[PDB]
Amino acid sequence: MNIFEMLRIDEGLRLKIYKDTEGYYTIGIGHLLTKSPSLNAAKSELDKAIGRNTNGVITKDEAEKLFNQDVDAAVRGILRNAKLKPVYDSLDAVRRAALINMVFQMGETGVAGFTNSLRMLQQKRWDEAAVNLAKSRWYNQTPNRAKRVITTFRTGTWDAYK
Ligand SMILES: [Cl-]
Ligand SMILES: [Cl-]
Ligand SMILES: [Kr]
Repeated sequence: MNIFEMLRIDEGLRLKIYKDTEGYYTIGIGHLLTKSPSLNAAKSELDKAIGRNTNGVITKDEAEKLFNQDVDAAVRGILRNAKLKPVYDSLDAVRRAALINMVFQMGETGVAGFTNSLRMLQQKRWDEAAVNLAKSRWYNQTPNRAKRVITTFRTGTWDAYK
């Protein structure tokens, strides 16, 4: 298991524009296209991201490409954020993947806001962090996925994913 396979399980793969859990237009492996209610706008952002007239549909390879770029960007976002980097550098490999997953889902900003959890993770107070992390909109809106990431931080193993 690794970050890619982990996110591929949590996000799935769809080759046609779809709406995510929040109703936003997305494609591929969780690649958000736009928060706008306009499908044309979505189609527009898609063609711009792929570089061709896709008509709302992409291939597997193109989806994989976007995903790679999105994972890369997520890590880079973490390393560039002053609230995040320190946590990330303090963690072991498995838990780092958990933090990247959260960022990929909710953005750097969103994650940087879990101040209290962040501190518990940094202190290696696993059970405590897990409990504070569950007290969130994130957990109540996508509880199965959230439980998987939370168990990951709690245990430091990939058991939630096997
Ligand atoms: Cl893009
Ligand atoms: Cl879920
Ligand atoms: Kr967090």
